[PDB]
Amino acid sequence: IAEPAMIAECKTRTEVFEISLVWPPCVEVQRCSGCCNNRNVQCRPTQVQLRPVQVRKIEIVRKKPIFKKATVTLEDHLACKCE
Amino acid sequence: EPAMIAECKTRTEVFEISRFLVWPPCVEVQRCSGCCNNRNVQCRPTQVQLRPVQVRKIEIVRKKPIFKKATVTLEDHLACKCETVAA
Repeated sequence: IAEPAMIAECKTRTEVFEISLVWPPCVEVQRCSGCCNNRNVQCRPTQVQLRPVQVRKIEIVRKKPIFKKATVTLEDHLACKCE
Repeated sequence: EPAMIAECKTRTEVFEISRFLVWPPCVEVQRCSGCCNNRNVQCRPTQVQLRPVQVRKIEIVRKKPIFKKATVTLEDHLACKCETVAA
């Protein structure tokens, strides 16, 4: 029936990041997720990256439907390591 | 091409284990994440599956460590469909 547990080996995993209405709200971005043996050892990033994304910047202000377009830079995580 | 939405489906996540070191400190389980069109349309599970797993509950005793076996029970998310929710 029950199988043994397997460590969440530490690598790049997909995460859903909501932006701070927009469209697209949230967006998919990489991030180190995972565990290290010696509990004191910690799993963190060894190379990050920047990818700016264009965003529809809707502007529903004073009875003025006047949307815009912003740019929001994302932080990806290209390759992690426990340390 | 600018930013596009994160389809609402299921992507794996790591989930920490809460008790006495308990190896594995954390397993990957599958969870429902993503977005929708309205502010009150949420990416929610449509079927979950309840899977048990074995963990070694290491307790150090007197001058020696024991390797107690134990079954935590995880919850996998198998489906997902943007749902209607006053929210």
